[PDB]
Amino acid sequence: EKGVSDLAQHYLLKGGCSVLRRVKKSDNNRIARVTGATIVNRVEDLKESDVGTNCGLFKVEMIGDEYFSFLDNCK
Amino acid sequence: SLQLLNPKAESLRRDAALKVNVTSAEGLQSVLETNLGPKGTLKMLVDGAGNIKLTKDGKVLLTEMQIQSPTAVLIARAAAAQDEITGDGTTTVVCLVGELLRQAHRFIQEGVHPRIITDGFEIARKESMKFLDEFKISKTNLSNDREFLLQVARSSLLTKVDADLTEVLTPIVTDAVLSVYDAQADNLDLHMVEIMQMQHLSPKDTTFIKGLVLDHGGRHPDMPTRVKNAYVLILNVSLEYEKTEVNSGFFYSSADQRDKLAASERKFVDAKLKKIIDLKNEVCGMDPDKGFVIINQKGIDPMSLDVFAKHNILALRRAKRRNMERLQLVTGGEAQNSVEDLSPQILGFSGLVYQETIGEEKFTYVTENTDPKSCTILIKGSTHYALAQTKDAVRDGLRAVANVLKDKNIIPGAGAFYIALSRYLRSANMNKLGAKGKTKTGIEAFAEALLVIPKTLVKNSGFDPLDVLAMVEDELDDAQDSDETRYVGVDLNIGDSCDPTIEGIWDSYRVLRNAITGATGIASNLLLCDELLRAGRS
Amino acid sequence: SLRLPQNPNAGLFKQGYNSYSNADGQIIKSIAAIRELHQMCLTSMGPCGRNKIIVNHLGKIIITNDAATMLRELDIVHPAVKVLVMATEQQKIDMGDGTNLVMILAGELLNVSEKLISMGLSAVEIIQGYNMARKFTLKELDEMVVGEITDKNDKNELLKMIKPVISSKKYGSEDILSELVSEAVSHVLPVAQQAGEIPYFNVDSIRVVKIMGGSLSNSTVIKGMVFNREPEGHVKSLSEDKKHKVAVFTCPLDIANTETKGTVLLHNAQEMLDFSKGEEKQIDAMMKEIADMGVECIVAGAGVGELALHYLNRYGILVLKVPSKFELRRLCRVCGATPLPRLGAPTPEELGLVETVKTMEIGGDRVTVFKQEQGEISRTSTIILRGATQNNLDDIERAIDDGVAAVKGLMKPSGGKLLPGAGATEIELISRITKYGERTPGLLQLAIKQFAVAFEVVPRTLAETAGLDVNEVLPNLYAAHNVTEPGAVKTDHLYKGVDIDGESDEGVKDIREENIYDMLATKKFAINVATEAATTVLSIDQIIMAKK
Repeated sequence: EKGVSDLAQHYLLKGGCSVLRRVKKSDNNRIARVTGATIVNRVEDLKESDVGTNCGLFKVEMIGDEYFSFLDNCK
Repeated sequence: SLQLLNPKAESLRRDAALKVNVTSAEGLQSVLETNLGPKGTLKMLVDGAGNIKLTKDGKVLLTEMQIQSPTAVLIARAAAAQDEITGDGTTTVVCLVGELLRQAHRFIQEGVHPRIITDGFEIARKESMKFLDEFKISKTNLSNDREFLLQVARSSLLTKVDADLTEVLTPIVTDAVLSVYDAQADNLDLHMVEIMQMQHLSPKDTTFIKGLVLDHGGRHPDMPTRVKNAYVLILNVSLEYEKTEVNSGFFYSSADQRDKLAASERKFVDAKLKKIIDLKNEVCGMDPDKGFVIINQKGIDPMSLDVFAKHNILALRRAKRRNMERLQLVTGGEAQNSVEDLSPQILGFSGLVYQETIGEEKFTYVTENTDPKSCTILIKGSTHYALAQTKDAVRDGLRAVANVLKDKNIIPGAGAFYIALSRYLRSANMNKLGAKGKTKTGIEAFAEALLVIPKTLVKNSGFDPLDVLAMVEDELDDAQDSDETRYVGVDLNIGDSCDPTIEGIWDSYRVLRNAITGATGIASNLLLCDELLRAGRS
Repeated sequence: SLRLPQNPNAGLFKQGYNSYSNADGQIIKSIAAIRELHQMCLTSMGPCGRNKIIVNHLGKIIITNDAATMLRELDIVHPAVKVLVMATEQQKIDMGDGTNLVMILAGELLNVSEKLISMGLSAVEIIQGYNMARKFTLKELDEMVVGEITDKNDKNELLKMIKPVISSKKYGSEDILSELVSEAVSHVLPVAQQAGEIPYFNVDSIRVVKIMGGSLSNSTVIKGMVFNREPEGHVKSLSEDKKHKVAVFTCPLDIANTETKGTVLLHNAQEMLDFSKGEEKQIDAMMKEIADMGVECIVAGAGVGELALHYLNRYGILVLKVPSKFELRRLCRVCGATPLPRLGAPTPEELGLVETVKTMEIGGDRVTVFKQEQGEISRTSTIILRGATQNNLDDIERAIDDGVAAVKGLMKPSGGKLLPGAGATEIELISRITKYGERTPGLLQLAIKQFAVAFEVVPRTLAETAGLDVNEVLPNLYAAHNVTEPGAVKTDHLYKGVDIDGESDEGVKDIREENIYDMLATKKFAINVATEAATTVLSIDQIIMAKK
C-alpha cells in the first residue's frame, strides 16, 4: 500500500516475488475480492490461508499515456 | 428564465448556441488548415517567458496557446488524445470535426433535426469500417523488407521537415525500429527509442548510435576516457550521506576518540567497496586491454571517487531511472542491488566505450555490442527550438512506424482513403443501410466533409482544389471496367494525381480508425447541444 | 458604421495572442526588423570596427564590438531576431571565431530575399536556392586554400594565426598583443615530437587576470596562475631555492568532525584536563608527517582553523586558500599534483614542483606568483593584463580568448588551412557562384545568383568603416577578378583584398606579405550557421506571439 525501498526488491526478486508501486486504499479492497486474498499488515502473521489464488493471467500492455497491468480471474 | 435563477449569468441557446459550435470550430480549423500537408506553413510560438517553440505539430499549438472558447476545448482534448495513443492525427481530427459541423449546419438551417443528422453519421461510419477491411493491404513481416519501412517512415518526416532532414533521419528511425522486431514480436516503444537533446554542430549532422548514451561522465581526471572492453556493473545502491535517522550522532570522551569515531563514516562506505574489488579479481585477466566501469542510479560521495581512480574504474552517478532498465538490453547483463552477492554472469559487455567532452557537460557513449537488444537516437540541433522541432518530428514518426509492425496491414495515404469513401457512400443503396427518410441526408454530409482534406493539401500548393480533383474522379470511372485495381493519390508537386503504392506514401492503420471514430463523437455531441451556459461558485 | 466588427469570433484565443503571417508585408517587416540590429553590427566589423556600449538592468557596462557578446545583454522582442541572436552565440562557443560574420551574412541573405519574394518566388524555391548554392560554396573553399601551419609551435608561424584574429578586436598595437597570447600558447603545448602521440589542447587553460593601472606595454606572461591572496602567518620570498615540494588538499585542514551531532563529552574532570592538550597533539601529529616530507606549501580548498595554522607557521609552511572548485582544479595542472582528501602524509609521487613563490604589489594588492621556469615546464599559464579602464580589460580578455580558440582549430582538422583574408574569401566566391548559377537550368538560378550578391557586404563594410567611398573602391577591385586566369600558371591575383585608409585605391599589393589570413574551419561553420539562420526565418510563413 505504501512506498517500497530499492533494497527490499532484491531479496523479493531472488525468491520470485514481484514488487509494485504504492497502492491507494480504494484499490486494495477490490484486489482482495477478485483473488480471495485477505489483507495482511503484519508480515510475521502472514500465512498460506490469506494468500490470493485463482488468478487467470498477469500481463502488461503498452499505451503511450501510462502503463497498464492486467489481473485476470479464473472465474 | 435563467436571470431569475441567478443574479448574473450568461447563456446562449438554439440559434445562438448553434453558431457557437459551428463558428468556433471554423476559426480553429483555419489555423490548422495551412498546417496540413508537407508544403504546409510553419508556425512559431513565443510566450511571455521568452521560450520559443517552432514546430508544425498541431498539438503544441493547442497546449501552449490557451483557448477561451469552450467548443474548441472539446476539440483540443480530442486532438491531443489522438496523438497520445497513435502518435498522429492531431490536425486530422480538427479538420474532420470543424468541417463536419459546417457540412451539417446547412441542413440545420433548412429545418432538419440534429438527432437524425447525427444518426446518419454512425450509419456512414460503420460502412467505413467494413470498407476498411477490403481497403487495407496485408503485409507479411517474415520478408523483413527494409525498403518498406523506409517509405512509411518518410510519410511523417516530409510533413514536419524538408527533404534535407528527411534523408538524414530516414535510416536513423529505420535502424531504431529494426532492433525492436524480435521473435517474441512484442514491440516496446519507450525503452527501445529515446530522444536526447544536445547542441552540437548542425541539426543535419544527427547520427545513429547502437548503444545507450548517458548525460554523465567521469569526474576524476585519471578515470580512463576510452575503454576497449568494459564490464558494466549495475548498482542501484548509493554511497553518500544518508538521512542518518534523526541525527543521533557520536560522543567522544577524549580527543583521540574524536578522530577515532570519525573513521566510522568510511567503515560503511569501504564495506561495499571491498565487494567490488573482489568482483574485479575475477575479471583481472587481460586488465590493461580490458576495463571495469560502474554506473550508479544515484549520486556518489566524492570521498569514494578516489578509490575508483586508482583502479581505473569509470564511475557514473545521478543517472536516470529509466536508463537503469535499459542496461540489460544494451550490455546484456543483469541488475544488481545488494553488493553481497556478485557473479560474473550479471556483468555486461561492450566493445567500445568512450566519452566526448563538449563544454562543461560530459557525455558517455557506449557502442559495438555483440547482440544489443536496444539502441538510442542522439538528437543534435543548433538552437533550443531546433531540439524541440526534431523531437516532435522523430517522436511522431516512431508511432507511425511502430504501428506498422503491430498489425499485418497498412493504409495507403495521399488522400486515397478519403476519396474512396466518397464514391462508396454516395453510390451505396439506402435499402441495405439502416438509415431511411431524412436520415439519408446525414450520410451525404459525412461523405462531403471527407473530401476537404485532399482539397486542403492542394490549398497549400497553390493549385485550384476543384480542378485537381476533376481528373481523380475521371480516372476511377474507367478503372472499374478495365479490370485493374489501383489506388489514386494526390501529387502536390505537379498538381496531378499519383499512386501511393508506387510513390511510397503510406499511413498507419490505428491513426485513421481512431480519428474517424473520435471525430464523429465530438461533432455529434456538439450538434446535439442546443444550449451553452456558464454557472458556478467562485 | 460607427464601430468595426473588430474581428468577430476572435475569442478563440486570449487577447494577448497575435497572429502574423508572411502575407500583408509582415515577412518584409521581419526583414526590416533585422536591419535595425544589422546596422549595429556593421560598424563593428573589421579592425576599424566601432565598439558599442550596452547598459543592462543591473548597471554593468560591457564595451565590445563582438556581435555574440552584444546580443546577450540586449532584450529581443521580434521572434525571428532571436533566431539571428542565438545563431551568433553558437559560433562563439563552437569555433570561438567568426562571430561578426554570422551576424552580417545571415542578415544580408534576408535583405536580398526581399527582392526575391517581391518577384513571386515561393518560400520553398528560395530555400532550395540557398541549399544548392551553399553546397557549392563549401566545395570551393577547399580548392582556394593556400599554405599550411605544418609544425605545431613556431615563433613566426603563430604570428600568422592569432595576430590576424586579434587585429579586429582592440586593434591598438599589433606586435604587443600578439606576443602576449603567442607566448602562453607555447607553454600549454605538450610538444613531444616524433613520438606519434595525439596532440591535445584546452581553451580554458590560458586565464586572463584583469588588473587595473599601468599600461599595456607593461604586461607580461606568467607561467603560473595569479590570484589575489593575503598570506596568513608570514610572507616568504623563498630565496633558499632548491625549488620546493608542494601538496594540494581539496579538504580543509582541521580536526575531523562527525557529520552528525558533533559534541564534546566529558564524564569527569580527569578527561577535561586532557581535552585542551589533546587537540593540540592531533594536529601536531598530522602536520609533522607533512613537514618531514619537505612540503613548504599547502593548498587548502576551504576554511582552515586557527589551531591548524599554528603548526604550519612553526615549520615555515605557506597557506593558500582555493575557494569553489575550478580555481583549485587548475592549480594541480601547473605542478602536476594529485589531491587526496586525507590529512596524512601525501605520496611523494603526487607532490608538485614549484621553484619560487613571490608576493609583490601590482595593482595595489598582494598577489601570489606561481610562475614556472625553463625546466620542469608547467601548463595552464596566465597572462597579466594591465589597463587604465576596466571596460577595456573585459573585451581584451575576450579578444585573447579568440586567439586561444584559434589554437583549438589547429588540433581537430588535418591542419590550419589558411585562407586569404581582408575579405578576399567572400569576393572570390562571387565569381564562382555566378558561373554556377548559369550552369543550372530552371528558375532556381534567381536565388543562386543573389546568394553571391550577399557576399558583397564584406568588401563594402571594410571600405565604409575605413572612411572610403564604396562606389570608387569596390568596382576597382573586380578588375583583378575580371581578367580571369591567363595562359600561364602561378597567378597571384587571388591575394587582392580591401585596404583600410592610407592611400586607398585597393593597395597592399598581395596580402601574402601582410601575413593576415583566415581560418578554413571557421568559414565552414560560419556559412552553415548564417544560412540556416536566414533559412529558418524564410521557412516560417506565420508567426504567433503571446502577451504582446
